[PDB]
Amino acid sequence: HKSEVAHRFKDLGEENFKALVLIAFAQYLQQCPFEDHVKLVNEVTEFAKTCVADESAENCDKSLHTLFGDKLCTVATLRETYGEMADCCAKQEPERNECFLQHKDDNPNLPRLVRPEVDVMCTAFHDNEETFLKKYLYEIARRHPYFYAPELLFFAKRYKAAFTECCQAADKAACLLPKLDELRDEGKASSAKQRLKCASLQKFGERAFKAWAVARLSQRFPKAEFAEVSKLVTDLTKVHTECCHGDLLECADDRADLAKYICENQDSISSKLKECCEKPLLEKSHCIAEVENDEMPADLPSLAADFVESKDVCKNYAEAKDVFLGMFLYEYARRHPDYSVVLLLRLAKTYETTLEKCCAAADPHECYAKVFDEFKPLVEEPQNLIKQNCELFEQLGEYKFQNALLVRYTKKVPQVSTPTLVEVSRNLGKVGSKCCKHPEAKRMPCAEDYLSVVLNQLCVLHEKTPVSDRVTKCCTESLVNRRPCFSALEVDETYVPKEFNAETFTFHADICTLSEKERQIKKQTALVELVKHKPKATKEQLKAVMDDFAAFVEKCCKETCFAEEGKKLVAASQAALG
Ligand SMILES: CN(C)c1cccc2c(S(=O)(=O)NCCCCCCCCCCC(=O)O)cccc12
Ligand SMILES: CN(C)c1cccc2c(S(=O)(=O)NCCCCCCCCCCC(=O)O)cccc12
Ligand SMILES: CCCCCCCCCCCCCC(=O)O
Ligand SMILES: CCCCCCCCCCCCCC(=O)O
Ligand SMILES: CCCCCCCCCCCCCC(=O)O
Repeated sequence: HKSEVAHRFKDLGEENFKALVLIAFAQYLQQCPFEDHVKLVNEVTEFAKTCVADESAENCDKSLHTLFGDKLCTVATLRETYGEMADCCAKQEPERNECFLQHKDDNPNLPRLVRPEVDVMCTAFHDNEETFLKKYLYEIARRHPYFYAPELLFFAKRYKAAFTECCQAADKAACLLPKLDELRDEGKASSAKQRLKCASLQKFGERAFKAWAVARLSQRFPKAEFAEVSKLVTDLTKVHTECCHGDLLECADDRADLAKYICENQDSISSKLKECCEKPLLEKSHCIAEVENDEMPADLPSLAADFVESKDVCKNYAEAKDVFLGMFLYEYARRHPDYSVVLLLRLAKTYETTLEKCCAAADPHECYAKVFDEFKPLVEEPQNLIKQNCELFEQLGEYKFQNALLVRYTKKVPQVSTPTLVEVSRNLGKVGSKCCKHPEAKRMPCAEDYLSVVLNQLCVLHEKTPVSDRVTKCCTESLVNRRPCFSALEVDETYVPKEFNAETFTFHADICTLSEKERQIKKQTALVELVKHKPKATKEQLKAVMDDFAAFVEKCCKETCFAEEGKKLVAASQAALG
């Protein structure tokens, strides 16, 4: 294209472009003020408008990277503030940008963004929505460099959707909070998800990713033929590589390409994309990414024909082990959108293992005749965990369910820090709440997604804060071994009950009117340490100690009750629990 910025501006919109450029600059110039970026945006935007006005206007012809880099090198505070990031400015573009990528900082070290009071927000919103949206856009972008700009934008507009919606409702907070919390969550899952997706590719391997991808793709596009799914995973793996590589523009293009490829091939891919393809370049790939599984073809055959019965299972497998395995995965996944990808991978890894084993032996067919029976222990297992957990959760609610989880895991991994156990437990509960509402069919996918994110947040938090080798194990496990390993975490019977400490167990009227979250967190962190000091305590002895608390607390909110009515709880339980 003549002038890529003219182009971009025109095929994005003034708005989207201002937002993206902001996000873009916010993401490198993470220690720069809002107004400086706004200045740059304005400086970039207006310039772009000249490039639009006339695609031949000086500097319009320049690469979106060059402009961007130049624009980055126009920031005066650039050497003082970004130090060596500024040295990038001396490098010629190909290197200049790759140098700016290097100097993007994932854990950039910023104040936690503190959700202001609704009214404050709702008013700042109403007054200067544009500034509102961008100022926070700014904060989230610089906090999340690497976080894919357009998506951030989509959260942005969803944030706008939540403010426009809630800032004119009877109870603003009753409306917004849940919504900002939804967005807060999904913003984190999405950030956590990207974090992961890039780590995934590197540690677990391009293979593992392609496998994961094929399974996903095939569940999402059952009626797509394997050659098609594979095309998509080859390209998806590429776009993915580039988005991880971090460069927004390349990445964005790659995803645009793919999305266009996928829209000019909806018939070959999915019938559920009509919606996703009528959308603008911007929303395309992301809509696509999020698209739901297409209906699988009416009455498909077992995989027994191609993977057991076929004469040439072994020949086909050996002639291209990974294509075949992908075909298995394809055929298995397409048939099972109900399975979590990793499951499919476990099944495929399994069918790979026996093929490896069998195809060598005198009679493979005999040997691998019952390979699918090996698939049941693997399918049911995580299927059971859904039934079981969604049962547990339906008999307990999000909250007491987290508490269920908390004691389960604190018992499983007592060394893990308590805030961690509280969060992963809390998030776990949340994913329980989220995926259990889902029907049996969509449950496992759903879980796996949140799960791998929860697990990964847990796992990387556990990295260089390590406390349980068994976790480091479950963390340094295979993409597919990860969750099982965890689900294989027993109670740490070598665990020495952490020595008692009254302070963690003394609470105050603080508790009675803390936000219902803080309440839960303090209760759950309490419940945790409770298990940490008394690992060996039956669901009998705990519903005991907890039903105490519950009573002990509402039968208190003259608040020195906590120092005394507390004292009793502290010693009563201590003795009761052996
Ligand atoms: C590349 N990665 C990690 C992926 C992100 C989101 C969805 C993905 C799906 S899917 O079945 O859930 N979605 C349908 C195909 C998505 C094609 C649209 C491109 C969006 C992916 C961009 C995100 C990225 O490449 O990291 C299958 C395979 C990979 C996906
Ligand atoms: C030779 N090359 C480069 C290849 C050609 C064609 C397909 C290929 C696939 S694939 O995604 O299309 N096929 C699915 C991969 C099979 C993986 C099944 C086992 C699960 C992971 C293995 C064990 C582990 O590391 O967790 C993956 C990797 C390489 C492929
Ligand atoms: C500096 C001006 C250009 C800013 C554009 C960078 C972000 C690219 C937006 C195009 C969106 C790609 C499609 C997608 O979301 O997958
Ligand atoms: C406590 C977990 C969330 C509540 C119910 C769903 C989670 C259990 C499902 C485990 C399977 C997820 C990944 C996998 O396929 O192994
Ligand atoms: C060792 C004796 C001190 C008592 C330990 C208090 C920890 C109990 C946490 C409360 C769990 C939630 C119960 C509820 O839903 O109210």
